[PDB]
Amino acid sequence: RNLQEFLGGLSPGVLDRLYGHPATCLAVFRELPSLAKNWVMRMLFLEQPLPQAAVALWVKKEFSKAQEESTGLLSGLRIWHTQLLPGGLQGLILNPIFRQNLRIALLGGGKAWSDDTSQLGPDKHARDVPSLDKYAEERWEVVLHFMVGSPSAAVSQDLAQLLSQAGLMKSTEPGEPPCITSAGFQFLLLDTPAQLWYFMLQYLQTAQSRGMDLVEILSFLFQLSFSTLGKDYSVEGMSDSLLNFLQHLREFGLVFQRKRKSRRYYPTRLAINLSSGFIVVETNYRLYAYTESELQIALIALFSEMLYRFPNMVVAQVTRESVQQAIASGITAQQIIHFLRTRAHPVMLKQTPVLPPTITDQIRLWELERDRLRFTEGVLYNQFLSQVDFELLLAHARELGVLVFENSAKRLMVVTPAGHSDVKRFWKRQKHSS
Amino acid sequence: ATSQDIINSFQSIRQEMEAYTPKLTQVLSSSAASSTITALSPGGALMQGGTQQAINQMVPNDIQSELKHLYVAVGELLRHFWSCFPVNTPFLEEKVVKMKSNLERFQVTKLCPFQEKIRRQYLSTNLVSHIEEMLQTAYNKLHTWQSRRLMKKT
Repeated sequence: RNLQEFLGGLSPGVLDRLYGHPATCLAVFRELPSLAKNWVMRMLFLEQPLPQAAVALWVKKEFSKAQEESTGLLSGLRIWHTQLLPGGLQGLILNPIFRQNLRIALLGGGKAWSDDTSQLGPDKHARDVPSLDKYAEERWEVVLHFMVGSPSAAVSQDLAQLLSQAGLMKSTEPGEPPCITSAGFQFLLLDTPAQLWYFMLQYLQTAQSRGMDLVEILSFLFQLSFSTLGKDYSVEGMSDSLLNFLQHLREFGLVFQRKRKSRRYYPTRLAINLSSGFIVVETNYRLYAYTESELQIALIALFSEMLYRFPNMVVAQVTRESVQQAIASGITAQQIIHFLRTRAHPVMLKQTPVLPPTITDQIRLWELERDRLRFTEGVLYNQFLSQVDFELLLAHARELGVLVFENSAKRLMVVTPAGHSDVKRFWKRQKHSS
Repeated sequence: ATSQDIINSFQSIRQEMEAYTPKLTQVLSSSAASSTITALSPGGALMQGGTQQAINQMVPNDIQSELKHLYVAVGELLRHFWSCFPVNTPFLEEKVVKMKSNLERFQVTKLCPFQEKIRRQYLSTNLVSHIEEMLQTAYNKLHTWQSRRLMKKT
């Protein structure tokens, strides 16, 4: 799910409170479509609502579908609201709080998002951007290894409970480590920013369980998204619960902090992209990956056969058997294609499309092999003496919604096993009434 | 352009922008935005939507055929006039005068009843204006050439 889908399902009060922070308004604005952004900018300095027809006349007739989609999205996000214009007309005006906060974030005003940074002076134990990136990568690899279950990764029990609630891994027997399900494999195959966003959404959906303010967490996350890389910020000025949440971020590698009591924290590149190549693919079904970490090697080996492992290179061959095994593990072909496209080497970016069509088509065809046969358990009826009697029973089954397949030519029909009892009673009752 | 007042204005603006501070409220106002939208709204000054609304069906085609005939006649007469121009021989001098007389007679005979019919039907289009512009231009050119001819004899 995207950010807009999550925001649209929130209550109007939550949306109104979210707009109170300038950082949140910018994040919402940058998620809007291109047409919506122009409307927002035009209505930035309007103190009066505009007629719906007047706004509708800005876009041409052919692009009316996009206009309707953008208007519906804006209404769902509650950026603007309909006003009863005098004379029976309907006026459209942006939310005053959201508009004011957006203007403050753009034009200026109020206090800065962060409290201050020069009060404590220079950092005694400051790091560098490559060091922060390495720390974030190490944390993410540790998390993904703990998803696999290797003993090399040791995380807090709360993280394991969160993963269990996320459905990636289930602890059937207490004490023993949880077993990763098919959804866990699908999530592991997902891209790193996508994995971060999914994890954050799962956290937010269960945020109320810990008694934490959703609005504050969202505002802090959006503020972190727009933060400048390599620059620290003051921990002070935040509620304790948020601080606890920040600790979880320290576990996830999004935010670097030397000590729990330290007043400084350095956002990482992963945190920046939270709001939103080394693999070469050849026409002979060969992958040449410029990677060294065991994570990428395992990910590639999930859907391909490894051949050679040079110290800075991995040569693998994509075969039918490997792709079939990966699909049987629960990973779909679209996920594999998206993973290959995301990790595509910059050299392949010249090609249009980046991945050769033959390989993607072959992978999709290999995916279609598994679902060649379709299975539907049910009960077969073939003892219809009269067409009219068959029609009535078929209509009753369709009313019950338990029909699976019908053949009026030969008076043949199939119903679900659960609905067989109702059909049997109905057929017996009709004969009794006869 | 002007005197040292230009340098004085340059120094004044240099001093004024020497101490420059960004502003937010003064940049735009609700009244200014509303006026700009009204100007840019359909039917506004920049968005003039009329532009001869139904000129395809305005000024009925009976008049349109007559207008096209007048256009063809004026074009032919002006083509003859400009072919005569420039006048390099005394023979052409009388020919241009005859062409001017024919133009005036044609105007009085056709355009004046045409103008009367347009005024009676109150057509909003200035169809006659372009025809007058070409005829006025031709008359001005002929008058200028005659003035030059008089000056050459001085």
